[PDB]
Amino acid sequence: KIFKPEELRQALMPTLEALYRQDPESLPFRQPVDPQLLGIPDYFDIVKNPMDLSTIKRKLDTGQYQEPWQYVDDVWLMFNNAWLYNRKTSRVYKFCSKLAEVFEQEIDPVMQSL
Ligand SMILES: CC(=O)N1CCc2c(c(N3CCCc4cc(-c5cnn(C)c5)c(C(F)F)cc43)nn2C2CCOCC2)C1
Repeated sequence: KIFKPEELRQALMPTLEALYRQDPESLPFRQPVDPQLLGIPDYFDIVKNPMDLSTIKRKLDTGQYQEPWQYVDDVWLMFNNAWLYNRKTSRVYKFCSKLAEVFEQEIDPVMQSL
Protein backbone atom coordinates (compact mmCIF):
# COMPACT_ATOMS: atom_id res chain seq x y z
CA LYS A 1 0.00 0.00 0.00
CA ILE A 2 1.07 3.58 -0.73
CA PHE A 3 0.40 6.27 1.87
CA LYS A 4 -0.33 9.86 0.86
CA PRO A 5 1.35 12.65 2.88
CA GLU A 6 -1.97 14.11 4.06
CA GLU A 7 -3.22 10.65 5.00
CA LEU A 8 -0.19 10.24 7.24
CA ARG A 9 -0.57 13.74 8.68
CA GLN A 10 -4.28 13.23 9.49
CA ALA A 11 -3.68 9.83 11.11
CA LEU A 12 -0.37 10.43 12.89
CA MET A 13 -0.38 14.09 13.93
CA PRO A 14 -3.03 13.47 16.66
CA THR A 15 -0.66 10.93 18.25
CA LEU A 16 2.14 13.51 18.27
CA GLU A 17 -0.18 16.16 19.73
CA ALA A 18 -1.02 13.69 22.52
CA LEU A 19 2.65 13.70 23.49
CA TYR A 20 2.84 17.52 23.41
CA ARG A 21 -0.25 17.64 25.68
CA GLN A 22 1.68 15.91 28.47
CA ASP A 23 2.84 18.38 31.10
CA PRO A 24 5.42 18.25 32.57
CA GLU A 25 6.57 15.15 30.72
CA SER A 26 6.85 16.52 27.18
CA LEU A 27 8.80 19.65 28.16
CA PRO A 28 12.31 18.07 27.75
CA PHE A 29 11.33 16.82 24.28
CA ARG A 30 9.69 19.79 22.56
CA GLN A 31 12.91 21.18 21.00
CA PRO A 32 16.22 19.63 19.90
CA VAL A 33 18.64 19.04 22.77
CA ASP A 34 21.05 22.00 23.00
CA PRO A 35 24.07 20.62 24.91
CA GLN A 36 25.88 23.93 25.31
CA LEU A 37 22.80 25.76 26.62
CA LEU A 38 22.04 22.90 29.02
CA GLY A 39 25.63 22.51 30.18
CA ILE A 40 25.89 18.88 29.07
CA PRO A 41 28.76 18.94 26.53
CA ASP A 42 29.08 15.14 26.40
CA TYR A 43 25.59 14.73 24.92
CA PHE A 44 26.57 14.31 21.26
CA ASP A 45 29.40 11.97 22.29
CA ILE A 46 26.69 9.59 23.52
CA VAL A 47 23.70 10.34 21.31
CA LYS A 48 24.64 10.00 17.64
CA ASN A 49 21.19 10.53 16.07
CA PRO A 50 19.26 13.21 17.95
CA MET A 51 15.48 13.39 17.63
CA ASP A 52 12.78 15.51 19.26
CA LEU A 53 9.09 16.34 18.90
CA SER A 54 9.65 19.48 16.79
CA THR A 55 11.70 17.56 14.24
CA ILE A 56 9.12 14.79 14.00
CA LYS A 57 6.38 17.41 13.56
CA ARG A 58 8.31 19.08 10.73
CA LYS A 59 8.96 15.75 9.01
CA LEU A 60 5.22 14.98 9.10
CA ASP A 61 4.38 18.46 7.82
CA THR A 62 6.87 18.20 4.94
CA GLY A 63 6.00 14.67 3.81
CA GLN A 64 9.29 13.08 4.84
CA TYR A 65 7.61 9.83 6.01
CA GLN A 66 6.55 7.46 3.26
CA GLU A 67 5.13 4.89 5.67
CA PRO A 68 3.83 5.00 9.25
CA TRP A 69 6.59 2.81 10.69
CA GLN A 70 9.16 5.48 9.80
CA TYR A 71 7.28 7.89 12.05
CA VAL A 72 7.07 5.28 14.81
CA ASP A 73 10.81 4.66 14.43
CA ASP A 74 11.61 8.35 14.98
CA VAL A 75 9.38 8.60 18.07
CA TRP A 76 11.14 5.55 19.47
CA LEU A 77 14.55 7.00 18.53
CA MET A 78 13.67 10.01 20.68
CA PHE A 79 12.73 7.70 23.57
CA ASN A 80 15.78 5.47 23.21
CA ASN A 81 18.09 8.49 23.15
CA ALA A 82 16.65 9.73 26.43
CA TRP A 83 16.87 6.33 28.13
CA LEU A 84 20.47 6.00 26.88
CA TYR A 85 21.69 9.41 27.99
CA ASN A 86 19.84 10.17 31.21
CA ARG A 87 20.14 8.53 34.63
CA LYS A 88 17.32 6.21 35.73
CA THR A 89 16.46 8.58 38.58
CA SER A 90 16.36 11.72 36.43
CA ARG A 91 13.26 13.68 35.43
CA VAL A 92 14.00 13.27 31.74
CA TYR A 93 14.21 9.47 32.05
CA LYS A 94 10.98 9.12 34.03
CA PHE A 95 9.24 11.65 31.77
CA CYS A 96 10.38 9.62 28.75
CA SER A 97 8.85 6.50 30.25
CA LYS A 98 5.53 8.32 30.65
CA LEU A 99 5.59 9.54 27.04
CA ALA A 100 6.29 5.99 25.88
CA GLU A 101 3.19 4.81 27.76
CA VAL A 102 1.03 7.54 26.20
CA PHE A 103 2.45 6.91 22.71
CA GLU A 104 1.87 3.16 22.91
CA GLN A 105 -1.78 3.75 23.79
CA GLU A 106 -2.37 6.32 21.03
CA ILE A 107 -0.47 4.66 18.19
CA ASP A 108 -2.03 1.17 18.38
CA PRO A 109 -5.60 2.00 17.19
CA VAL A 110 -4.16 4.38 14.60
CA MET A 111 -1.95 1.65 13.16
CA GLN A 112 -4.95 -0.70 13.05
CA SER A 113 -6.80 1.96 11.04
CA LEU A 114 -3.60 2.19 8.91
C1 LIG B 1 15.72 14.84 26.13
C2 LIG B 1 17.09 14.82 26.76
O1 LIG B 1 17.76 13.80 26.81
N1 LIG B 1 17.55 15.97 27.31
C3 LIG B 1 18.94 15.96 27.77
C4 LIG B 1 19.03 16.28 29.25
C5 LIG B 1 18.16 17.47 29.52
C6 LIG B 1 17.13 17.90 28.72
C7 LIG B 1 16.59 19.04 29.43
N2 LIG B 1 15.48 19.78 28.99
C8 LIG B 1 15.53 20.46 27.68
C9 LIG B 1 15.05 21.88 27.79
C10 LIG B 1 13.65 21.91 28.33
C11 LIG B 1 13.50 21.06 29.57
C12 LIG B 1 12.44 21.28 30.43
C13 LIG B 1 12.25 20.51 31.58
C14 LIG B 1 11.10 20.85 32.46
C15 LIG B 1 10.19 19.99 33.12
N3 LIG B 1 9.29 20.67 33.80
N4 LIG B 1 9.61 21.96 33.58
C16 LIG B 1 8.81 23.02 34.20
C17 LIG B 1 10.67 22.11 32.79
C18 LIG B 1 13.16 19.48 31.88
C19 LIG B 1 13.04 18.55 33.07
F1 LIG B 1 14.25 17.99 33.34
F2 LIG B 1 12.72 19.26 34.19
C20 LIG B 1 14.23 19.27 31.01
C21 LIG B 1 14.41 20.04 29.86
N5 LIG B 1 17.25 19.27 30.54
N6 LIG B 1 18.22 18.29 30.59
C22 LIG B 1 19.14 18.22 31.74
C23 LIG B 1 18.37 18.42 33.04
C24 LIG B 1 19.33 18.49 34.20
O2 LIG B 1 20.29 19.52 34.01
C25 LIG B 1 21.08 19.26 32.85
C26 LIG B 1 20.24 19.26 31.60
C27 LIG B 1 16.81 17.22 27.41
